[PDB]
Amino acid sequence: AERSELTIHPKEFTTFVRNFNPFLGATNLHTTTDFIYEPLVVFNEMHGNTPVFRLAENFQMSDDLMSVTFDIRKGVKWSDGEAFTADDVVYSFNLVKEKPELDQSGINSWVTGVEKVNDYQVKFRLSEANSNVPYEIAKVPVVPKHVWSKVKDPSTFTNENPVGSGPFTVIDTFTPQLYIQCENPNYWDAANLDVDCLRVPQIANNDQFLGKVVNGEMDWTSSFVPDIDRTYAAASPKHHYWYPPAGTQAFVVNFKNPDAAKNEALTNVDFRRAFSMALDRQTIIDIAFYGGGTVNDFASGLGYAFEAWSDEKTHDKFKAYNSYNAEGAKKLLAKAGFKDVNKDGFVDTPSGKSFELLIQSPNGWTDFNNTVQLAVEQLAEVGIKARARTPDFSVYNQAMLEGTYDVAYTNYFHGADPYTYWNSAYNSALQSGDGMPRFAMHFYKNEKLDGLLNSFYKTADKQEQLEIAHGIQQIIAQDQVTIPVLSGAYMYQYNTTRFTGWWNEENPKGRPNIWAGIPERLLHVLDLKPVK
Ligand SMILES: CC(=O)N[C@@H]1[C@@H](O)[C@H](O[C@@H]2O[C@H](CO)[C@@H](O)[C@H](O)[C@H]2NC(C)=O)[C@@H](CO)O[C@H]1O
Ligand code: NI
Repeated sequence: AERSELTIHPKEFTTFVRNFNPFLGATNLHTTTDFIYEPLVVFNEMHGNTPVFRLAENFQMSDDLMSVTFDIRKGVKWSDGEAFTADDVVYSFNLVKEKPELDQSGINSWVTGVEKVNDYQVKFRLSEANSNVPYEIAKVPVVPKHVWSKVKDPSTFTNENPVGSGPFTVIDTFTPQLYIQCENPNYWDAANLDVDCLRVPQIANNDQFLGKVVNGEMDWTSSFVPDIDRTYAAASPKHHYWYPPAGTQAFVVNFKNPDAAKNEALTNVDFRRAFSMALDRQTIIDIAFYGGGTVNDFASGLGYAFEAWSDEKTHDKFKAYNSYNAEGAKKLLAKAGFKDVNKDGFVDTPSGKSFELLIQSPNGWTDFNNTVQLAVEQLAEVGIKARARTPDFSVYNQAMLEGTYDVAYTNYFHGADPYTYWNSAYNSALQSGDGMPRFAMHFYKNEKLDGLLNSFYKTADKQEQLEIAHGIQQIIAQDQVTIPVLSGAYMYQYNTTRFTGWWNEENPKGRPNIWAGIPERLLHVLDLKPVK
């Protein structure tokens, strides 16, 4: 026919609401970052953070590592025809500093100010030395000053008719069950783009998705698929996948729970170690993930992808509390004083109050929902009372930000080194702020761990970063802050019916996933060519 439509699935929803504000990650559509608002630079995390220069053509840190200058590409246009300039970068950083609810990554902890040098150069000043700061700066969306500076309230603006810098800005069709986002008519990198539109169908959960993917309806996806070789891969020789190793998954407990009895259990080190010993991590991997994961027996969560970074003395000291041992969990509850005093057959708190733990995972994430149900059975076998909850993602996330939940099962982002995990999962600076994600929302606050995390990139010296890692690894392991379970996979399925050029095990160019927060998806769509 006359245009290519590439069918993708970045996020499950029951109905689409029209919201393309790139600062509102808890309520927007997940083709806004990258595809509407292109970054300054994309770093290829699977390949050493090798840079790909996009809206900026270069950057340079100062000698003292307290500032950085970015060079803006000349001849780039916004989708309405206006020039992209340093003014747009200065405006967007000043907006996130002034309305801190729009900071989704912690940038206001690192950047104190932003100066225009001229129309094509911007200078950033820092609170503290950070050789990794260009990677942090590239997370922040840059929007057009000429539109956003006239909006009454950017933190409530739904941006229904977006003006963007990236490959797909035109809202061709919008309905609550399907939308189609087509090529920016002034795209600066039009010569490299061979896809006309993204086609985004509404899919609520993994059972609805399995029906569509088995029937060949999808092109680019990253959902959990049960029994994948016998269901999806067996339906057609056009159906393919590639699952490179991803990050940690853990049970996270709330140290500020407002119920006195639950707070007494969750904040007790012995209780978190007994919870951890009750679990059988390899059975969770075999049943809930059909084998698609690796045990994580690091109290610190570090994981076997980063075994070369481990202090093995620390790993070996706490490994027994992160291995299956049901008898040991019963003995530890008894020594610590979690005794059944009300005769209901479950342990009560040291003060003698009865409690039950409510363990949440998101609606429709069936691999995580099954993991929690297996853990609730394992926990009952040592006398710990728990039950599963499966809230909608927006309610799951809000309950973490507000400190209203008991325990949550979650994964984390995965980087080129351990900092992406440790900093997002533990820095107390990421516990306050209405735009922050859920990952640090346990409310365990330790200023000495924060000092070590903040020191990791004060130089670029990797031998010193390995010693700083050993300190971080020891503090988290000795306090058993969360209960790590396994290291997961970057789930990804591609179809060769309508497009070619896909990344895969023989073409392993970068993280291949379609989710928001994987900025390499802009690089991967620039490699795709229609066959129909
Ligand atoms: C670190 C992180 O938050 N990753 C999120 C992805 O896990 C999530 O994808 C969903 O993962 C569930 C757990 O493995 C799968 O059951 C589910 O099929 C999958 N959903 C899709 C649409 O791929 C994505 C999307 O919710 O958000 C990432 O941020
Ligand atoms: Ni450890």
